[PDB]
Amino acid sequence: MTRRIRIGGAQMGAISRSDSKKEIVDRLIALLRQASEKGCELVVFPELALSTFFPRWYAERDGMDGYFEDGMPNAATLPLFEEARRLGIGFSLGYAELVQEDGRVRRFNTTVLVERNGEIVGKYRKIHLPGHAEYEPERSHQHLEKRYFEVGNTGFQVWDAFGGRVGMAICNDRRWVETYRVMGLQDVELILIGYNTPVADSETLGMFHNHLTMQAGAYQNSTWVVGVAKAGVEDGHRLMGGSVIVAPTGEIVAQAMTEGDELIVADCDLDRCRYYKSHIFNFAAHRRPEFYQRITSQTGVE
Amino acid sequence: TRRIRIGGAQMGAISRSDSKKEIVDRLIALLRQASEKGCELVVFPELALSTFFPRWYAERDGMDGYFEDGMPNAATLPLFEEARRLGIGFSLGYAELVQERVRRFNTTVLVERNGEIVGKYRKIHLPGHAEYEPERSHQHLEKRYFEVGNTGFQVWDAFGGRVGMAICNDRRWVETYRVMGLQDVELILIGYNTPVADSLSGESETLGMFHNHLTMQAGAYQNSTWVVGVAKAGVEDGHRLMGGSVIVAPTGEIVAQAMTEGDELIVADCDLDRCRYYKSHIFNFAAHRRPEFYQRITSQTGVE
Repeated sequence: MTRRIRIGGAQMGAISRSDSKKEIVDRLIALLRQASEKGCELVVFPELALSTFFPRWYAERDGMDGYFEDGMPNAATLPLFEEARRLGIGFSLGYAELVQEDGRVRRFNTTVLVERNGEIVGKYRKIHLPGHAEYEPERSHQHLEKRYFEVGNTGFQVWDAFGGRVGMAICNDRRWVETYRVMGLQDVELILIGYNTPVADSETLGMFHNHLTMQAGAYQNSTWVVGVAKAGVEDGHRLMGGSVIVAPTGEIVAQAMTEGDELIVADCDLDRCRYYKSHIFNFAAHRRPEFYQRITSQTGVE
Repeated sequence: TRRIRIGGAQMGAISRSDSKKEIVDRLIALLRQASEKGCELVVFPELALSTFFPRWYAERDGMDGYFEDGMPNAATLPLFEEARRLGIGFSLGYAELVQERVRRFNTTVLVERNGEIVGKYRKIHLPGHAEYEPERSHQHLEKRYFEVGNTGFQVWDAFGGRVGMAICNDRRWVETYRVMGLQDVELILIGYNTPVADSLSGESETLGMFHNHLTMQAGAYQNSTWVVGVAKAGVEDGHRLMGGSVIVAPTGEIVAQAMTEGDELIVADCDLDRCRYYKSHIFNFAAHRRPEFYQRITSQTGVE
């Protein structure tokens, strides 16, 4: 390996409504410390890793602000940032962002990327909000992400970090090909994706579709993909596991074995992204955007 | 209601010394196997009327002997007539020579069960290189003998549903499936010729079959469409072509797969209405897509 970075996928178990924030942060620090002991330079945390998956509960549009983060970091999450800064490990962390922008209060489903020196690299805000906005009793479970979050205003950004090109996406972003391709057009080499995927109380098909989208996005953009889950049963609601680290070949090189707090580790050579980028997936030599206009013109079918 | 029995007519190797009649006879034999199996649509490989000549270096017009002047012509008319007599439609890949000067395309034609042509697709993503490169174990000069197609990824009303076509290397690009998925495609027909050996090193690519199926299964699932991938396989004059022809359900599941590298027919009953189920439940384009963040896909060609 010529540009190797040891990545830890920090899958989390269930977070309940009755769990305090300190109990949640301590679980993150414990996963952070295990990655340190095994030599990881980057640990990937799930989507909304600082609270239970509250979009499953119905309340006022402002009634979930208790699960949001007033600042990043704040008094509750500072012990995680300082422990990571002491050990020299960067991390990506999903959380519910409460922010004051252009006059009003704004809410985003957000992931922050932090460098080994403790400096915040960048911030991705979720673009594809799934579920619904109003109460729908016809559903077996509510998924009210469109009620508590706004569409992010960052776009699929790619930063110079960890010696390469690092991008971020959140949850159901990973089943849209535009997610990987937009960052692939920014020469991305590592895509970090935390997720919370609800699952019925057979089940291989859901896991098959989960890995299929990430393995294809990795290969077809010749980039590493890290998908870190928040799994388990949260107050009767089951969340999908199967956290993986995917090579730019589409191969799974690390996979979670449990549905609780679990670290997966892989040595990831960023230079392995280079081969397909010069030949089979040489974008500048092969792509013909004059035939792709429907992708950026319309939303539905015609 | 909208069930269509599809036959995947994987072909064996075609040598430089094979005559066009011998090739047409093999296509007709596969066409008759599908008739006896009850197939209503048969998918043929890419460039199914000649050896895979992009591996050989000649002049830019030196491969015209492998091209088709008219579709059909005198040599290919027996295939169209047998298909029309059997009441079977088909998609056929060939090298197209057309006057507009002379233009050369990598093309697939779709023919309906009554023998009437519904449309043509011309290959958009041309792989390889345009000049001879001696450091390669084998050449792949598609950029030299073909120009970029001028049809786009069309989707037609045919065979009781929405049918689109792509060719070979197209199946590795997500834009191929998504452009047709945004046209409510339900069945994508893809013929391909994929060398087993890497062009630069000559070593066998161990993930070749994995990448072959991964891209088509992902395209099928992420666009809720059936995908049919049909290979020309075998050893063509010492050059091994990949097999693994497959019919894929809109779930991304493989429902039929070829087992050999020769002439082989795979058959599967494909209910196009399954696409409606997976388009309304999951993957609702009108409800989730945010094109204001996808502009790089059409605003630039390569990486920034």
